[PDB]
Amino acid sequence: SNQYQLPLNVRPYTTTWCSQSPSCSNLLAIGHDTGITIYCASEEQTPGSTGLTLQELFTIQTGLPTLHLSFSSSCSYSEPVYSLFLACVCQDNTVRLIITKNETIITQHVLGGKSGHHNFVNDIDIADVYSADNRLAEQVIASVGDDCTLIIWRLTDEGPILAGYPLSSPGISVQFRPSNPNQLIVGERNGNIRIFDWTLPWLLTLNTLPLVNTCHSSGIASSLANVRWIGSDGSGILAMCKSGAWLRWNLFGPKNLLPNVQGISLFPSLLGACPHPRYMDYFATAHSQHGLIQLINTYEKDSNSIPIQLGMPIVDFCWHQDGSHLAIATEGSVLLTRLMGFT
Amino acid sequence: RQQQQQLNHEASELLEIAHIQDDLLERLVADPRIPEERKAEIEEFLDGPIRTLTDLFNDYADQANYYDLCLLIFHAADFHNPRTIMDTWNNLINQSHFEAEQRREYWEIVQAGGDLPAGVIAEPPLPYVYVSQQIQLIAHRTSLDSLIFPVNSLLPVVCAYAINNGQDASIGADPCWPIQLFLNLGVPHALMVQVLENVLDTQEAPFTGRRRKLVVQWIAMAVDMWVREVERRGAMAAAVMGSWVSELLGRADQVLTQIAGTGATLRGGAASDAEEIASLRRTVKGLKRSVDMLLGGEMARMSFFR
Amino acid sequence: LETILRDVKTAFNEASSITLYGDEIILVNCFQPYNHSLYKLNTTVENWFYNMHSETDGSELFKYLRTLNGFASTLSNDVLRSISKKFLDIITGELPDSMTTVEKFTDIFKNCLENQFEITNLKILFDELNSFDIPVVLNDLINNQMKPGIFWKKDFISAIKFDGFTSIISLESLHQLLSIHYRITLQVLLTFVLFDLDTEIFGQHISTLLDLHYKQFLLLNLYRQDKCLLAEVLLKDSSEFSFGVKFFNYGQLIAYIDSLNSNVYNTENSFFMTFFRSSHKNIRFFLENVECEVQEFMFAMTLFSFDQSYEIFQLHDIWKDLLCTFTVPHSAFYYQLSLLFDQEFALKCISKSAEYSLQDFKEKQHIHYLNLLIHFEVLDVLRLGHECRTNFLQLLLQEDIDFFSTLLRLCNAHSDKIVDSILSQNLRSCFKKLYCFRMLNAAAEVLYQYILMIRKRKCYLMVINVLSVTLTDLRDELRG
Amino acid sequence: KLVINKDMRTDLFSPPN
Repeated sequence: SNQYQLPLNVRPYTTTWCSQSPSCSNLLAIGHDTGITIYCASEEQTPGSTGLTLQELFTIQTGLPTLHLSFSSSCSYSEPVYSLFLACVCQDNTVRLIITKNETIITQHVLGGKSGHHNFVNDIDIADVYSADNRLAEQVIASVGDDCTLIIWRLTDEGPILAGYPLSSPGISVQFRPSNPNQLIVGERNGNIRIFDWTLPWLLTLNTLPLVNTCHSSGIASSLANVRWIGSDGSGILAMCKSGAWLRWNLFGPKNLLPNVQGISLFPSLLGACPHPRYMDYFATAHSQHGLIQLINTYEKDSNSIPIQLGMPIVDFCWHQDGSHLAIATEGSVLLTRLMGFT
Repeated sequence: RQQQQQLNHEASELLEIAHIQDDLLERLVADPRIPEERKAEIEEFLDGPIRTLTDLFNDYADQANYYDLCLLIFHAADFHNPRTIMDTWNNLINQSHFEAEQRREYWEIVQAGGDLPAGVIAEPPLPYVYVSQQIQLIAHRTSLDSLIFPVNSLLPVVCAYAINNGQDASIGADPCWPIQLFLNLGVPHALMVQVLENVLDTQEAPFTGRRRKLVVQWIAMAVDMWVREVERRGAMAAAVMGSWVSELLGRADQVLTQIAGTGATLRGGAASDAEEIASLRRTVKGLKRSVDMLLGGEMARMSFFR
Repeated sequence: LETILRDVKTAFNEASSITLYGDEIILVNCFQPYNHSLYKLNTTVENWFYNMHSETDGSELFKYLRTLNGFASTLSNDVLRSISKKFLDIITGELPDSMTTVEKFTDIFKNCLENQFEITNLKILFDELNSFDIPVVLNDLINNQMKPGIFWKKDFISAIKFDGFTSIISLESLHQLLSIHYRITLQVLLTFVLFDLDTEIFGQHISTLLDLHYKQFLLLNLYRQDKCLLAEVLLKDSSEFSFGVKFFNYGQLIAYIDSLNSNVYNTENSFFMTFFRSSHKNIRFFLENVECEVQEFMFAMTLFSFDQSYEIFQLHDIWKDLLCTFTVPHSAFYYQLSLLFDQEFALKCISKSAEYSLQDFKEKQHIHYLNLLIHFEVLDVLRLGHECRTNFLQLLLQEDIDFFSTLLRLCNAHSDKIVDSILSQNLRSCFKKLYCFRMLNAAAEVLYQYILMIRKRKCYLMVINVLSVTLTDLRDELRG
Repeated sequence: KLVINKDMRTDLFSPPN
């Protein structure tokens, strides 16, 4: 493990790799109480133990807390100059898209007030949509909140298009489908899981609550932590409960009648699962409060693998695109740790 | 010298255990709530050779809920277990509070004409006074250097007790009494402010909402004593404080601005503490001024004539 | 725990005997003291609920409900929850009021239902659905079965004393009824999002249903959040029946439960939010939900008990403090918030209010700001401000006295009456001489001379440099 | 050396034998 300190007065809230855009996949953003900081990951000589070190590049000041953070495919590099596009959520309950050239915010769009969410925003994600001619036609941001609303915010050539959709319960996560921006997934706090075609009722709703194996009772309150697609065509869906209970469904052949596989993490997962970018069957989950991280294999290859235990709480974490490195933001730092097995 | 010290050390430890055992035996024999049949049995096993600290704790001190002696036992045993220690502190505080309330009730019955329960010997200290007497007696016996005085955990608990039991101005007590107690006991000023900062940032109940007004008052009182100490130490040497203390007072002013605003829009009518908070703002600004002057150079020029 | 709780409950509930409560009420007494089971005559809807996989015959409404359940039972819990959430979102505005019904239903479908059910069961449902005269069946369900009656008081024997038994039996019965209602309502709404049912024709029903579902959810939530409190607010709702009720037959009981149902579907929300405030987590769903000027302030105080709170409050315009603030009605609100969190929120609000405002109030605000800043410039600002209560300032500067000295030096550098005098007095109250000199920049010279009346050389020297008679005297003294 | 064992003790509030 190598450890890289965040500035002394910087409290991290969120950590994400720029896996969404290959030109910028070595860019790391930390949303904190005064903005979003960008770091670069480089192969040093090091020892080929952790043959990867972190270089802090710069800090984008915003003046208020950043709670969720997503890079877009529009990110680019030039010589040098970084052209960034970031979706995030701020203390004023607004959802924003910030477009920068390095630390300087050259452009900013803000969706808030009554036109925005009418309660706390719980999650956000972003994807670039191109026309048939293949110019940038739209950038699309999806967000979910405690106002029982899902918001699709499309920024198009002739300007913004806003749409709201009602939910049976607070939205706790949302993510567009890989290799198919026409589809996306929305998570409700109550265990409902929506598959949605925004170009169009919405196509499908699964639910983890009634499926709990109950060989070991998952408890009275098993609030849904997370749902994410897996695979590079978005061939699968993985859902994780706060309790640690997880379930996986695949989407291809024949007729289907239950979720394909199911299990339970050793610990609660407040932050939910972070699926491996290269190995579908694998995902990571943290015991954020004691600072341990379990690695789970869906086809039970795993047998309780806990590669990571810190002596401190974990605020957030995410896989580097290479699949062997992990970046983890803790309350005062970010660690890059390399698991030798995944190399 | 090595052979002397090793014997003086063995005699010091055994004497510490023996005094605990003597305090136990005396208290158990005198306890009204102990049956006579058991007392004779206690006197047989404790009025002889010195017993291990395990036995004294399990078979006697824990069975009779003598939590003060439990804490002395955790000290003599170098007992590394913060959670049990704090559980014992919580039991000792609550036990003492209930005993003080009981004695004040018996008193009020005498001053009103009633009759006490049979076999009850007839202005006893308020509960927070008897509680802090218990903390002092232990502190002098263990010297504050013990692991039974983790100020980071014990000061918030005592402050919690004061709030959740109204040991404040309503009954005529000094609202800062928990801070006075630990300062006089000799807790260093920097450590107090350091803890109080953590109380204010994490907002753990009951230190929440508008009761953080009281947390700010404790910080004001602690920093004030710290300033007076630095000024005194400067005059002393004629014949540490960082910017974090200044930042802490700025955040404290923001908390007060937030509490006053919330107080002005409460359902049922505005809050009555408007001027009380305005006063605290002035005190906090005055302290930030003093601390800012010390930090800014006046601390390196304390031994110089003005 | 799950298992032991279930077993302990089961044990406790072992049956022992029958008691005919009242005239005709079937009561069973259990092995464990304080544990009884009442057996309650089902209403029509309850009979439908409890006999889906049975009723050979049944009315049209029953068959309709059975087919709806036939489809909805194939969906999973997570899906159903996400759908329920979305239906809440329509009321809360999280699904904007700007959208058409068709658009919200499309949102719901894509996000929740697409790919989440077997198309075969959809076909089964559509077919079965085509046999029914939907407007009529829905009419009978909404306006007869589910929406209860207007009462001209139909003798719910008023209890003179609190009756804990009838209290818990009533609350549990209400909970069963509303749970059943909830499941039905959700299944129907579901059918409204899946099929092209004229959003105008059924506009009334849809909005009634979304209104009813919502209320159902709320109640059920409160039920599992705090039963005692729910009972308390639900019985202090009815005035003449504040203490409770007595029922001696099944008709009186059913009628009372229905009565409470009416209360729920129709002054309640306010009484209950009030009693509550005087269940933290639920009221978030239900301040995002149940709130959608008054609702704004509620959202504020609830979200405070911090960014969201402050923002909402500012945009718009413990209990005792709140009452005081209401009586005053910005300054008061911020002061109260600051006091209550006394932290970041507090300090921020206080600072903002103080700024927006700029003898008692002024002094308090100033002191607070200064303290907060010294804990986290401010000094000089406040000073110049007040200058443009002198003893107060003397005390503030008393607290100030290294950081203070640095600030003073900064102010003097920037410059290069009352304030000056106060400062001189405080300084006069090595270090001392230096501070005095720095501030006065004659006073310096006087102080140095007085102190003098290595050290000698340094003083004489400093004096000579500052002056550049006195010099000659100093030189002569140093030479002597 | 201290070892807490709440399991098997002797009832301090009951006579012997």
